[PDB]
Amino acid sequence: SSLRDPAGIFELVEVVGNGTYGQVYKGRHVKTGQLAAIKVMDVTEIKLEINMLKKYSHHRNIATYYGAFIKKSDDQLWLVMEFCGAGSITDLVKNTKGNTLKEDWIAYISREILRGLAHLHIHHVIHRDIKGQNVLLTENAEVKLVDFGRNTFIGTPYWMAPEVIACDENPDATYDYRSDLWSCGITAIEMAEGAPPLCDMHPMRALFLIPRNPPPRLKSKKWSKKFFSFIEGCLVKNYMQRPSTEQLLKHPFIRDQPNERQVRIQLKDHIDRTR
Amino acid sequence: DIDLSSLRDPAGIFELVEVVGNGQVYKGRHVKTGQLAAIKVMDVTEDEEEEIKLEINMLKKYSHHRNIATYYGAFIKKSPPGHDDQLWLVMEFCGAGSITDLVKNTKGNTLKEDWIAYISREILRGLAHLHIHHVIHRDIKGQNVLLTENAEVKLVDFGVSAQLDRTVGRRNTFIGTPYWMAPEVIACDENPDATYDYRSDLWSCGITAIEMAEGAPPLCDMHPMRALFLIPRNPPPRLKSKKWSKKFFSFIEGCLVKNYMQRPSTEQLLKHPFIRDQPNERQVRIQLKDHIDRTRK
Ligand SMILES: Cc1c[nH]nc1[C@H]1CCCN(c2ccc3ncnc(N)c3n2)C1
Ligand SMILES: [Mg+2]
Repeated sequence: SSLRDPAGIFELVEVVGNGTYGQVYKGRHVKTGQLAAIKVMDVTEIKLEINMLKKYSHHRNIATYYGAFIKKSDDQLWLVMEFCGAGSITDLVKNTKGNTLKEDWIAYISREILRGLAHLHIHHVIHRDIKGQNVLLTENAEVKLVDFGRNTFIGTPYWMAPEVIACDENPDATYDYRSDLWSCGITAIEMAEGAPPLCDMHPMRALFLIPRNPPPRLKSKKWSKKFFSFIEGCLVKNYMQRPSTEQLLKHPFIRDQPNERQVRIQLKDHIDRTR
Repeated sequence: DIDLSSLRDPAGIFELVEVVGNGQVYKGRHVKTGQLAAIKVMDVTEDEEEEIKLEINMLKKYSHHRNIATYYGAFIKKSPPGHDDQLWLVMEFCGAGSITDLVKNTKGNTLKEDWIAYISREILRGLAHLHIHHVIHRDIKGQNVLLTENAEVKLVDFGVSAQLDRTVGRRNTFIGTPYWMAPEVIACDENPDATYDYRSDLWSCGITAIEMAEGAPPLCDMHPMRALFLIPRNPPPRLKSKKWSKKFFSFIEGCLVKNYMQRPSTEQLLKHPFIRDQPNERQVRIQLKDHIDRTRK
């Protein structure tokens, strides 16, 4: 009924990602040494928010909520969750030679993202910021989503779906659950190519082009037909005909992963070697 | 040793004085002269380092100016081969906070008209120096105009010709906050390519004047994406209040011409009566100095 001061419960250790997520810290549960991620927030209710981030983060593919705390003074609110210690999908691809992942790696991670999205969507929650930086790895190569569901800045636009970007015919630009699926496909091109489509454009020009351009495509024809088809489904231009999270889960590229165990094993090792 | 066309190691030239936690800005000093500095520290990859060099080549030259917080240069503090280096962007230290701090520390988040005219003129003077040397500031706003302990008004400059503090680092991909952006910098149905022109700073100057007058830029009640959509489409913004002088309405009107091709120059705006005609100048300077001194205690 009343949140406490964090002192003696959680402590901050260092900023993450040293300046990519903003006021987000690697922190530590004092009494156990267990690591936690901690968003620090100037504030002036919250019990309801947290309780809601509580209920929806109980899925193996979503970083689990821990709790909230208030540090007195403009007061501070600490939002605390499970720490994902092997970094982001974006990190991974950056630390891999050729900046590209094995197609079966991409198939595995994409499916875990979709399972996480499936969970939120059936609960009528939209993530709204799916991208490499928001998909995090553990040491066991578990895949978990963060940053789902002040606000004065606009972030990076490269993962945004067409319908999310206001323009003359779309002045009240939707967020629909299907917007997350577009973002998922962009993240898959990212894993494949090291960067999202339009990475070579100024952010503002990208924002202009996304609603106008045809669906992005993989640059290389080296990829399997299944991969190209998965990409096409995530990247249905008009969200109205875009497949649901459940349809993408049955897509052959996601559904048929014969070498799953070895893939996990490979990622795990790659993480060790890549650290 | 100040060297603007090069990318040096800072050791021996500039040092951090406060410990670095997190493009955060920390207090620092010139090693030889002990003059203070403000230092913006950004983690960078070795590829971004080569982008830097390039952009340094595009740096346009301009001298010191009393209405610009002097840019002292770019430096690289190396980290181990398995780690990102620190880009240091180094600037004159201004100790009395920003115009935004000034407003919010004011009773009622509003400045008196003669204050706005004074600060607006200093801003325009700083811009004129950049513009005459073919440089665009690109980020005029309350937060980026600073006060010295001596009530001097100076534009933030961490290398605005090269825009280095925007082009690299893991935020160079962010669109950013839209409220001070001129219509021509926002990609829209009728603006396929983003114009950046010197007159863009003048629109931002007009928005900053509203910020000083009202405590916040227009459309502050809007989510940033919505504001981004509305700026190119709405007629020019204006003051809510009818209390202000005809001169002030006219200054805002001059700044906020929607078509930049038809917007006045900096030199033209410096001759606008609201800027040109300032009978209480001396008194204003005295009032800012005192306000500053007060706030310090
Ligand atoms: C900590 C928090 C509380 N509410 N929302 C959050 C988000 C902020 C955005 C990034 N999100 C990250 C970023 C990097 C991370 N790195 C490691 N583990 C994490 N959980 C982690 N989370 C966490
Ligand atoms: Mg969970």
